Amino acid sequence: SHQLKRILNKKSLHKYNWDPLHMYDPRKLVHANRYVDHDTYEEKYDPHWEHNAHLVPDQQFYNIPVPKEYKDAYWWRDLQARRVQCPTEWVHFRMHTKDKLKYDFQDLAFRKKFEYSYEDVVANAKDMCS
Amino acid sequence: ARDLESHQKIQIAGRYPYFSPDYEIKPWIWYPGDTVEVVSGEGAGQRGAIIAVVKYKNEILVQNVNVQDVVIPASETRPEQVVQREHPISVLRVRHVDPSTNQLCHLEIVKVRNKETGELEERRISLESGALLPIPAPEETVEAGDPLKDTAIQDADEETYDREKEMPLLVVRRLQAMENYFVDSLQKSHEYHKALQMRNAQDMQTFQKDVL
Amino acid sequence: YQRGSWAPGSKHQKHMSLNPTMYLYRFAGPHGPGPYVMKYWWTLGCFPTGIERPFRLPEFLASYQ
Amino acid sequence: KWPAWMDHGADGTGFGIGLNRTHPLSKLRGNLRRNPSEIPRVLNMMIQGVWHKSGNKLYFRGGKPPNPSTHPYLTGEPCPVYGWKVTDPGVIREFNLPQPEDKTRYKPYVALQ
Amino acid sequence: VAPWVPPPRHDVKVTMPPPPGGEVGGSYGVSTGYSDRLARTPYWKRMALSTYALRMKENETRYPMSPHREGEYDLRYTVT
Amino acid sequence: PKAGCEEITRQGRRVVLKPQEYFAQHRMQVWQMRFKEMGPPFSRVWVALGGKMRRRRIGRQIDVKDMRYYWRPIEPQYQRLYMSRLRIKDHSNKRVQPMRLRATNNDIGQASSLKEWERSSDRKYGAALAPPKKRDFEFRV
Amino acid sequence: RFYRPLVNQGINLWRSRMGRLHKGWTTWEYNRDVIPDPRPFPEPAVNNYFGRSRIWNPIAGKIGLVNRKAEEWGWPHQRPPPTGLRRSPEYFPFFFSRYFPDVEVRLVLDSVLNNETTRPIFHIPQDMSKQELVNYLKNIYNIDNVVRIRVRNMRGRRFKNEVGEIKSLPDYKVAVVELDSPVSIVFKQ
RNA sequence: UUUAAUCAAAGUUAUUAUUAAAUAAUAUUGAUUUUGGAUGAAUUUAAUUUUUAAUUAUAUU
RNA sequence: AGUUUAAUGUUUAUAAAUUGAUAAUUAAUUUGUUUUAUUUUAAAGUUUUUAUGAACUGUGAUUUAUAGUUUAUUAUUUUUAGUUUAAUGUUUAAAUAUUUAACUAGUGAUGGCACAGUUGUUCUAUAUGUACCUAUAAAAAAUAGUAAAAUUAUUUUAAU
RNA sequence: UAGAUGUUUAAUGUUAAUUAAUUUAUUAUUUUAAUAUUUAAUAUUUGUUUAUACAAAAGUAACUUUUUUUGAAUAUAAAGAAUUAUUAUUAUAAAUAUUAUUUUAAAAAUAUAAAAAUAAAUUAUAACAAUCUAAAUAAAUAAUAAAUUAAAAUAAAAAUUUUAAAAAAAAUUAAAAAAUUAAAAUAGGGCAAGUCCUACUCUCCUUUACAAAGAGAACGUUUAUAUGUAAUUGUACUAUAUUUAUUGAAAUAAUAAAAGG
Repeated sequence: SHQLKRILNKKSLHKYNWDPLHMYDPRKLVHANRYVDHDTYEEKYDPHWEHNAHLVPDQQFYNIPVPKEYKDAYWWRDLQARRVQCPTEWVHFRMHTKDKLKYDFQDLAFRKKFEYSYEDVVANAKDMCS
Repeated sequence: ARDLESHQKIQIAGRYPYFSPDYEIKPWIWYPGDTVEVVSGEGAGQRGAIIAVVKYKNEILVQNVNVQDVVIPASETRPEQVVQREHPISVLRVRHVDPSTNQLCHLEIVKVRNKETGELEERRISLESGALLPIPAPEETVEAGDPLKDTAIQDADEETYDREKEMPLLVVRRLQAMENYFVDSLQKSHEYHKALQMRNAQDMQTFQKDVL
Repeated sequence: YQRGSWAPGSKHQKHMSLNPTMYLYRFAGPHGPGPYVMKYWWTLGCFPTGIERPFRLPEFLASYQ
Repeated sequence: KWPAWMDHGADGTGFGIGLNRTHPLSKLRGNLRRNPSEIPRVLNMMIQGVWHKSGNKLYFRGGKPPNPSTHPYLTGEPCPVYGWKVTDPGVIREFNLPQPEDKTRYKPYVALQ
Repeated sequence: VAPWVPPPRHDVKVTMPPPPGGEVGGSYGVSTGYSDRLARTPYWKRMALSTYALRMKENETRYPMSPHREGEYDLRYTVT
Repeated sequence: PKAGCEEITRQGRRVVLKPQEYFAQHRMQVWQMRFKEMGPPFSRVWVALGGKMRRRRIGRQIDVKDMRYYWRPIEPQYQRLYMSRLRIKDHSNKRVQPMRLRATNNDIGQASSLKEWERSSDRKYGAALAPPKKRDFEFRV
Repeated sequence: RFYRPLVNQGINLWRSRMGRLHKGWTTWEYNRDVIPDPRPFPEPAVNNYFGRSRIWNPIAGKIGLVNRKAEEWGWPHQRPPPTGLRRSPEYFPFFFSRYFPDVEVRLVLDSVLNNETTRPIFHIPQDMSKQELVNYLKNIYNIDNVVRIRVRNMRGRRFKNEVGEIKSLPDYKVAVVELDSPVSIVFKQ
């Protein structure tokens, strides 16, 4: 028991398991709105299909292309993919101070904006001779 | 596991100070055989050549300077033996006997070529006179080795590595594994997707029928 | 309760509610290890409470080194 | 989710009960996991053990806590016929390295002149 | 973790950054728009792929109104 | 705290500058309607309206010898009691005078006339006393 | 500006009415916003105990993998090995194990001294099972007369150095290998 | 050997240290070793409110 | 170790008031490069926000007969090493211990599971919920505004 | 002697512009946390003899090399009242192991415990006997303003008397008794108000409500409305009025706070 006080405090490995979708399996929508050729009985190639495709993110698969018309069932797993995978309270330090202005924050994506180097800002202000 | 008393560390930090990170002197300019004189403390001003250097401690063993009697306690075989021996003195209190000016002279490893320097570089420059110095090498053991367990230098020089019959074999042992899981990653790509495209190819059939 | 001081080597009485002690059999007083807590330091190895730590160094620099 | 003989008895007096680690290459399903959900169970096998109703503690009787990490990898399931039906020799690291001594041997050390 | 962070909503313009979310369908909460592709694209490039007639057609202003949400004020220029 | 101990090893809260009070707290609204301080400095008297206040039944047959509406100065003790709340703006300074009851134009001026305000164009020169600017006619919310 | 709360009841002094209680803790004063420390102080998550009951922490760390990432493949620089190879017997860390084993089978010289013993004893690591040991005697030392191997997983030995700092010798296992033939060691005498 | 019994405590000690606290505007996915271990849901903390975001005056109401 | 009301007004340089209001003016006559931040110490009942607690003592639900005895009775009257009381103990072998003192006879119960503080159990004692029921834990201020108690500096120069 | 008619510290003090004699004016009676006494020549300790069952949780101050199985992996001793302490921690199994801790050469009180008298086991008994020294070793506890006393008599102060005054003549030491000294302006009656208590007719802010409106009211909600005391509260022409109707009650048997004897 003596040990259990100062070993149960170790922070176990964390990650952002984002919401699984049982009722709306987005993988079986690569077979939606696919013209089937008559004699062959198979999905003839629709070159227009991949452009009405709203690529849905996923944790086991890179992105799953869905036809636009069924995209609205996957608006959460979109807002869960943009969100910085950390809890905010660990990346809070990028939100309260004056790095609030130098950081993207759409959908709580606590990611950095582009910053000029210190050597570029030198040349980019001397070439204006100011 | 427990710490020590406050007063206990205080005693143990002064004994073994080099346990700090980078206790050595940032450039190492003191070497065995250097001609150095002490400066301050006990016997300020004696001259004697270095014989050994304890680098990690910033100290020096110098002939005839700071000599003490190293008592040698012994077991029942030998009696109590005493032996005189000069002691490690800190390099912070000694400076070099310049082979020309015989005065104070700092000594910096220097770079850049002056008069046909072999590596185009001096190795220890005196500031006052300017006659440089070399930086020798510490000695490796000459009489080390077990002939019953030491592979001679030639059995360590027999290059058996023909990379044209093993590396072409490694890339097969690797590529077989990659080509396996990838096509094995086509199970769910097939054992799950084939069922869906059936509900499509079963729809064209039941769509062909209805019109008729 | 708590008539003397708060250190474990204090002088007057105490109580286990206000000043709960760890049961330390015999530790060193404020003036150094008497000849009673050293009967362990040369037999048990460490002071008998277990809490103190056996700095056996300067003897090692006495005999071995 | 793992072979239930690791959890309850595969026999009358609880032969299989314990924590088991499996080499990451064999398809033998183990029970040791360090998910937080599974730790209040994994720790009890270390600090308490198991009290089979037969009246014999199985995984941990005496004092020293077993070490769930260094347990040798899993190699089978216990049948009522043998101690173990060994199911995958792919875990057993049978040291299949031969050695000659005939030509151009290589002493463990090397020499310098 | 997230393999393939999705792209912004409407980065169709080549010079000006995309509008904030919600306006184009997203989550309200920022009054700016930042296309990392637009910033990392250098200036000589960003001016290359456009012409003056076009630059004056995506710097276009709707200041009292929103160019995407009809009848709605520019939620880039509102209080929140 | 001695040098280092569990009371300083760890880190309780920390304390920062205390915000001030309203600068003119001690001219409480309850006096700015009762009294008016009159007279030259070194003769400031605090007069308050004089006379009875009871609201009788429908009697009050004389309205002419009714309350004469005279200001009569309050009791000498209480003037020192209230004024005591006014001096404590800067105690220990024989120099300064009591802060007056009602504001004066130099007080309303000196307040926003420091160097630190020299660029605050709006609210300078008592903008908060003038009637507001005629707002725009295409104004809307 | 904030304007401090005010606590000098007198000529007005009627907090009973509009006066909302401002006894609510003074957040403004402590405004130094760095968290205090929890009054029951959570100990460091390092295990201090070192005796014979040293248990193994199940909780899976974070930096543990991020160091086993960079030690099977340079993590921040080199790209991840394809999973078909990563989960294969050709993944280097597993590759260097079927052709380059690294074990330490330290027989106690104390056991087979001048005496003659048909049961030697080995300080084998804790990962090695019974079979894994027999296949290690028969293939590397050609000792192929084992009958039964017992197992005594023993915790490594503690000790305190001259200062008195707790140290330990890596855990091992005692495997009483039942040999077929009495083996000894002819100590030169 | 006799002490009749009593009566006093003033003013110096070795051999080793560089730590705390405040101050500084340039870091940041949780301090205390190797996840899941079935290949899957364990390792999810999101919602317009003085919030680790901290406010240059004395007037008017 | 130990307690906080700025003992000072030097050149740019200028600071008056008055009606209940509009307003009115011999509003007589000062001061100030604009002076602002401070207000003992210790200290009761309390409040408040979150939290925790059935290893204690409280009441379920699974135990369906390892003991001696009276009466025919399977009830029994009992047995009673389980049941509401009196001395010693008095920092005691115990932060409630040993003996004294008041009735019931397990085919219905030792914990399974369960409850929790502006409230549980409740055989309804405002008894008991881990050795002070003001329950415990954490953070805080109105809390001697209270015959409360403290408040660090000899040799002085005005009185009642 | 010495400024003065008496309560807001004196300082270049080894010039924080120094370097060998600074010989630095510096200390808060008590609330602090460390040490040192006094209780203390002490209280309590004190190891020469008894009758043996098994689990688990329980610890891990911890060691192991020596035979766990023929199961692979795993693990085989140790407590809890703070303790090496009043103690068979007993779910189970049990029945002829001498199976391994208890000082002292005195006396009283006490404490346990003990032959005889005003058919039973009892009495009370504060009756013999019996057990409990000392010294040696070890050592705590509460308590502590100090005395220059302290025997003994004897008067003096809103006073209750700690002192002081006259008059005496009071020696050490150990032991044992507790007479005096070191632990509350109280107990009991008789009265009157108050809190507690019950009770509603009339009092206030309850919320939980119910009905009402609203939607062709399958229900979910938002306004307007007086119900229970739900339930907490509280209720003694210049004059000459006015600031109180605004919940009402009960030996409410006990508490509290007063007076009175």
